[PDB]
Amino acid sequence: MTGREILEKLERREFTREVLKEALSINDRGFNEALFKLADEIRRKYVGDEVHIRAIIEFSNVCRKNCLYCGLRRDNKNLKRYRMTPEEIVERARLAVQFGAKTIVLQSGEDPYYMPDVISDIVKEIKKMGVAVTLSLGEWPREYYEKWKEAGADRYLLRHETANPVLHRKLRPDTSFENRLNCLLTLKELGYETGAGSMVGLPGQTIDDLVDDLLFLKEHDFDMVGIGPFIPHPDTPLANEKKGDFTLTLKMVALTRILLPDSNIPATTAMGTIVPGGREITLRCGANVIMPNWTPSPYRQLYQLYPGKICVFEKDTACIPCVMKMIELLGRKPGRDWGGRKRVFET
Ligand SMILES: C[C@H](CCC(=O)NCCC[N+](C)(C)CCCS(=O)(=O)[O-])[C@H]1CC[C@H]2[C@@H]3[C@H](O)C[C@@H]4C[C@H](O)CC[C@]4(C)[C@H]3C[C@H](O)[C@]12C
Ligand SMILES: C[C@H](CCC(=O)NCCC[N+](C)(C)CCCS(=O)(=O)[O-])[C@H]1CC[C@H]2[C@@H]3[C@H](O)C[C@@H]4C[C@H](O)CC[C@]4(C)[C@H]3C[C@H](O)[C@]12C
Ligand SMILES: C[C@H]1O[C@@H](n2cnc3c(N)ncnc32)[C@H](O)[C@@H]1O
Ligand code: MET
Ligand code: SF4
Ligand code: FES
Ligand SMILES: [C-]#N
Ligand SMILES: [Fe+2]
Ligand SMILES: [S]
Ligand SMILES: [S]
Repeated sequence: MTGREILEKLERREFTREVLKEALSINDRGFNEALFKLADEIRRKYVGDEVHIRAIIEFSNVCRKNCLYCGLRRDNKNLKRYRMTPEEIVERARLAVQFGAKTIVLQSGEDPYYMPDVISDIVKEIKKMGVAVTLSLGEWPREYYEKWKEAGADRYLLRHETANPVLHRKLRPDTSFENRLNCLLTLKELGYETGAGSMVGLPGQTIDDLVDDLLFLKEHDFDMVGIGPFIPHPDTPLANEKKGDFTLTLKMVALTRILLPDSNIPATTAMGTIVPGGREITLRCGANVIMPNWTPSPYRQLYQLYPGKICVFEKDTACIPCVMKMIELLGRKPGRDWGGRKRVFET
């Protein structure tokens, strides 16, 4: 199909595998810009001009897993490990609420020390502040996810990473795509707003894999989708692999918006890392959420999922005002409420 025919089918919501594979395989600049324009317009029509701010506190870099791409993998001995205390986490969350954050995201390595009861206590304290709480702690038993929901957690971010089960198992040797999906379905059944999403440009990943990632996200109708390029980390087995391509990752964001028009889609930190200004571009091609770093020094510099992570050298209250300025220079508006998904039911 020509690029014009693909766009026509995308505008008519004819989301066949062939259409998605062709959209990802055409590299014509005119096609790409029309695709970005379509996703930008779909975003504006369904989710409006508000860009929702989710303040992230990366509260521990301890991890029991050994994912091949991740700088926090347990075999990396070239890393100072840290754990914030529950009081530090709660008071850091309070400072973010004082700065205007309406969602607090708690993210960590899979660190058993807090699980499940310390997390529940922290969540209860933060919920007293009248904000949304999102957890991103990895794979844990249903009993833990249930305790955290009863403590008040609203959302859970568990990126599916890759929908190809063979690749998933080789990159995440402790677990499987089957377990990852089971976790996501459990999270949805418990009432969380649930976030999935993948990396783009993983070693061995093909365009057919990316199409499957899109169809996976569409199949389960996730409330949030977090997408970013793979960035190789020197202290991992993938150190010598190529980084993911920014334009291809941006096309995945755009297609995700076109497929899931009312979903919440961040312009991820990784997008800001591989290309200067990458998050701002992504907010104009389908994304509607930004997640400023609210981890305090001296820990912020130690949460090294991939190298070059932006925000590391800024003062540690800098990132919320920075994204507020970003939203204004983009001609967008701050989110007024918690920014939960607002479903538009269609046909
Ligand atoms: C800012 C630059 C270059 C200026 C430009 O191409 N803008 C057209 C008007 C030209 N001007 C009126 C400024 C000069 C005319 C008088 S003059 O005689 O001086 O030429 C333009 C050129 C291509 C544009 C992107 C693409 O679309 C894809 C995508 C569409 C989304 O929806 C919004 C995001 C995104 C990334 C766009 C952003 C931005 O928009 C770009 C970079
Ligand atoms: C934390 C300290 C001390 C006072 C305090 O503890 N203040 C709690 C405010 C709680 N809220 C944010 C919920 C109020 C929102 C009311 S509002 O009318 O905005 O809806 C206060 C004093 C001055 C406040 C900044 C400035 O003002 C400029 C700017 C306004 C933006 O907008 C939000 C970001 C920013 C940087 C502000 C952040 C923060 O707040 C500051 C630092
Ligand atoms: C928290 C999210 O960080 C992403 N993540 C982890 N390691 C990398 C990397 N090297 N490059 C890009 N993204 C990564 C995963 O998608 C993970 O779920
Ligand atoms: C720090 S990676 C994100 C949180 C969790 N460890 C996961 O892999 O899903
Ligand atoms: S991706 Fe998450 S689970 Fe895997 S090593 Fe990194 S922190 Fe641990
Ligand atoms: S959030 Fe923008 S540079 Fe830190
Ligand atoms: C992540 N943003
Ligand atoms: Fe993220
Ligand atoms: S930042
Ligand atoms: S920013």
